[PDB]
Amino acid sequence: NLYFQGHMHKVKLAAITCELPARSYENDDPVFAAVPDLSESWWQFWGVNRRGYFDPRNGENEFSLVVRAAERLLRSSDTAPDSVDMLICSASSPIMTDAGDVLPDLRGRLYPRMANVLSKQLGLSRALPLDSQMECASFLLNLRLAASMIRQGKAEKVLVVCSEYISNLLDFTSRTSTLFADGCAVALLTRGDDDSCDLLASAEHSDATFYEVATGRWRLPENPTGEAKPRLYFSLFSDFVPTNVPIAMRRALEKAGLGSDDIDYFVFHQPAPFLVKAWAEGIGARPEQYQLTMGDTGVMISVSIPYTLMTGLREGKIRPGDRIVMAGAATGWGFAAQVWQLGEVLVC
Amino acid sequence: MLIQAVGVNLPPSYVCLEGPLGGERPRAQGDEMLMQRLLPAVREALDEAAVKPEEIDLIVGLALSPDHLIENRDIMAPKIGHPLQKVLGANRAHVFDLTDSSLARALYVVDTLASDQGYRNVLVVRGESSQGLEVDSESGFALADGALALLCRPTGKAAFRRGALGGDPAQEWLPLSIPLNTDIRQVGDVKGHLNLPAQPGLPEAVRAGFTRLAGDFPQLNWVREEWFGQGRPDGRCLGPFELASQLRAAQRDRLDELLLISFDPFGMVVEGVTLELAGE
Repeated sequence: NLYFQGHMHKVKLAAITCELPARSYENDDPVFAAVPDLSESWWQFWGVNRRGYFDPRNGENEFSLVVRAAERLLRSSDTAPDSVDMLICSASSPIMTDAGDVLPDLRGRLYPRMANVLSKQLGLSRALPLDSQMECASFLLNLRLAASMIRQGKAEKVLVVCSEYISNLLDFTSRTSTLFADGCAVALLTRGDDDSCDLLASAEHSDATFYEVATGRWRLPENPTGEAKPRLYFSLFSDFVPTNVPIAMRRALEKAGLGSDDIDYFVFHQPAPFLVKAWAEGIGARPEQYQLTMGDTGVMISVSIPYTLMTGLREGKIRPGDRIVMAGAATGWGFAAQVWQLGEVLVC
Repeated sequence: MLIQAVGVNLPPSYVCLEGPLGGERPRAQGDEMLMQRLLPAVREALDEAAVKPEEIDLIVGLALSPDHLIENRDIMAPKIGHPLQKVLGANRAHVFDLTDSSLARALYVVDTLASDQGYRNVLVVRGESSQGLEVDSESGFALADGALALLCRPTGKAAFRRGALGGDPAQEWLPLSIPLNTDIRQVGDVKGHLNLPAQPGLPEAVRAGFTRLAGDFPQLNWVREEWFGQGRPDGRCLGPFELASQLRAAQRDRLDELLLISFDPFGMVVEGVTLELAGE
C-alpha cells in the first residue's frame, strides 16, 4: 500500500592491475650524481630505497604500458571491449609521449590526453572517454566518478586508468627528483550483481592555502650545467600538521555510518612514512592495518594507492568481505577518502 | 543540471587569422594571464545568483593554456581551479580539472558527481590565455581567449549525447593536436603548437553535427559553440565563449530548459547536454 524506494546501483571493484617500469634505480645510482645535499637521513626520512623510471629507448612510456596492462586486465576479466561504457584516465605529467597506432606520427605533446586515444587503441567503441586530474589522488577521483556513474545507471562497466610518467618532469640537478617515480594502474568497476561490493561513502575536499608549494613550472634547472634549456619541471619552493586526510576519512566514515573499528584494513597514499603514520594515527588505524610501499617503488603520484591496494589483495592482507578505507592527499591541495565494502577483486 | 548564472570576460583585442579554419577571435595580449579575466567572470556569476564564495561545494576547471594562468605566468600545474579557490575563499569546495574535455561532457559528468554527493553550488569554468601556444598559421585555427563561469545546481537528470560530425559520413576528420615545443630557449617562448590540418568542410560538418544531435531533443531550444569564422558575421567567433550570449538570451526569454552542444576538436565529435535554467 506504499510506493517503492529507488536504489542506487552497487559499485563492484571487479579487477585491478599495475605495470611498473622494468628497470629500478638505487639511491646511489649515477642518475643522482648532479644532486647536492644527499644525506643518509634524507633517504631514511622519505623511506624510498628504489624507484622506477620509464625507459623510452625500449618502448616504455605512459601509453604503451597502459595498453599492456589494460589488455591484460580485459582478457583476464573476460571483458569485451565494446562492453566498456566509460574510460576515465589520469596522468599528472602535462607531457605525453606516445599515442600508439592511433596517432603514430605524434611524439611529445601537451594535448590530447589519453582517454580517447586509448579507447580507439583498445577498441572500446562504446566507451565515453574522460581525462580527469587530481594529481596524487586521481585514482580515488576516478573511482568516485565511476561509482556515481554506475550508481545513477549511466554506466555498467567503467575502466579506470592512472599512468604517471613523472620522470620527464624531474629536475635531476635537485634532490626533489629522488622521491617520485613512474608506474601504471588499471582497474575495472561494474554494476554490482549482488551486495558483495559497494562504495559505501566518500568525502572529497580541497584547500589551496599552500598551492604554490608544489607546482609544475617552466624554468631552468636548479643547478644547471652548461647551456641550460628551459623545461617543464616539478618545482618545490616555499617557506604544518597533516589533518585534512583524517578529516576526509572521518567525513567518509560518518556518511557510511561506520567507525574506525569497523574497518578491516587501510590503504594510504605513499608520500612518506611519517605522513602515513600521521594519517593512520589521526583516524585510529594500527600499524598492522596498513602497508608502506614507497620503499621499492617511490612516490608514484596517483599510482601509489592502486599499487598499495593491489599488494594488499595479492598478499592476503585484504580479503573478500573486508571493509577498507582508501585515503590520501594531493598537490593543489586536495584530499579524498573512500569507505569500500569489498568482495572478490580479481588481481592480474 | 541547473544553470544558476553565467559569467563571461573576454579580452577586447581581436586577432584575425586566414585559412579554412581561420577567423577573428579574441586573444590575450602581452603579459595578461587567465586569472585576470576568470575571477571577474566568476564573481559576476556568483553575484547574479546571490551565492557567496563560501557556499561553493565544487570547482571544476577547463583550460588548455600551458602558461599565463596566474600571477606567476610560468606556473602550469596544479590547474587554475586551485588558485581560483584561494582568491575566492571557497574553503568548503572540492577542486579538480577535466583537462581536454568538452564543456558539455564536463557538465554531464559534474551533474552526476555533484548530485550524487549532495552538492548544491557547483562552479564549472572554461578559460584560455593562449600566449604560450602557437596558432596553426596554415589552417588558421586558434583558440579564443577569455573566461566563462557557469554556476550550476546539480539535479542528476541531465541527458547527454556524443554525436558524429555531419558532412561525408565516411570522411576521416583529422583531429586537433598540440605537440610540445621541442626547441624552447626562453621561459617566455611558446610551449606548444596548435595543429589542426586545413579542412575546409569541417566548419559546416560541425554545424551539421550540432543540428543532428539537436534532433534527439526536438522540443528543446539549444545553444552552441562556434570555433570557426567561416560563415560567421565579420568572421568573428568566440569558440566555447559564444555560449554566454546565447545562454543569457535564453534567460531573457524565460526558458526553463535548454540543450547545450559543444565541439570537441580532439575527438572530432559533437557533445550535447540537457540543462535547466533559473528564472527571474
